[PDB]
Amino acid sequence: IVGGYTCGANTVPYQVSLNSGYHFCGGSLINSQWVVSAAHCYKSGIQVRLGEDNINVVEGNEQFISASKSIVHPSYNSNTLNNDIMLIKLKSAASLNSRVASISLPTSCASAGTQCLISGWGNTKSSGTSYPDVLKCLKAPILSDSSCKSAYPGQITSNMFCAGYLEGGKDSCQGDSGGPVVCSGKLQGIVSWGSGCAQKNKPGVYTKVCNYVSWIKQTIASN
Amino acid sequence: RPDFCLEPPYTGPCKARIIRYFYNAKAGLCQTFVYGGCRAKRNNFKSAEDCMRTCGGA
Ligand SMILES: [Ca+2]
Repeated sequence: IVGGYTCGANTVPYQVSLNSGYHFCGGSLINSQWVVSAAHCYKSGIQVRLGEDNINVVEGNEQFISASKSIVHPSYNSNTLNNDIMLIKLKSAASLNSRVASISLPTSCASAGTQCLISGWGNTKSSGTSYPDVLKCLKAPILSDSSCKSAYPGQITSNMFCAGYLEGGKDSCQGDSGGPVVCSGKLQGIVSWGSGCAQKNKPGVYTKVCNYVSWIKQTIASN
Repeated sequence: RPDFCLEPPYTGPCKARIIRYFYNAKAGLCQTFVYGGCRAKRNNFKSAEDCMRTCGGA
């Protein structure tokens, strides 16, 4: 997250870290045994880390649980990035408390202008490299489909949305993929891609979760 | 020895932080870099051994 602020310990209880010997992607807890992330975060040997704040130091509220299944959307296209969503089943159910909780799926899509909260342990610099120890947060608005398409001609599908600021300086970045975009207490997006990070006229692109609600519910129930 | 072994590492537009290897012709060895998770170019390997086997000596 570039241009954000320190969230505060366990203030985003649905945020998880996907670890393969190091943090490589984020995710969101949707129930005691399931996490939603980006399809491009698929890797073998994933360990899901819940209740994290400082990802480099054991603080006492963590739960480390291995993934038992990773289900990538059957229509994920690795070239166009369309349908960039994946579901991860935990080998054992997590213990839900105040520091570890699920986030609700949306009942309807969010419109341009809605303010959302984006979080992650990704790079905090637009030029250069600086990975934080603690979770970073950013408040950013959802942008109109028109503006999103003008920023990325011929690359935006109906399953994506842009969020951020056209002046740049505030955005999600490498290490934030798979993480949540929460608006009015509902999970509306997943950190996906963009042209660099925090660049002028190039806001971040996110997977539009509202289009996958039925798929998510049925898939979780049949696995 | 291939030409792709001489190309600079490509992170790509996706926002993961996946550690991969690339052949660095200037230093004559395989080095690590951050890959974003999509649209990989060919000078991108999952291990130093794969990188050295494919690009070693370029
Ligand atoms: Ca920790």
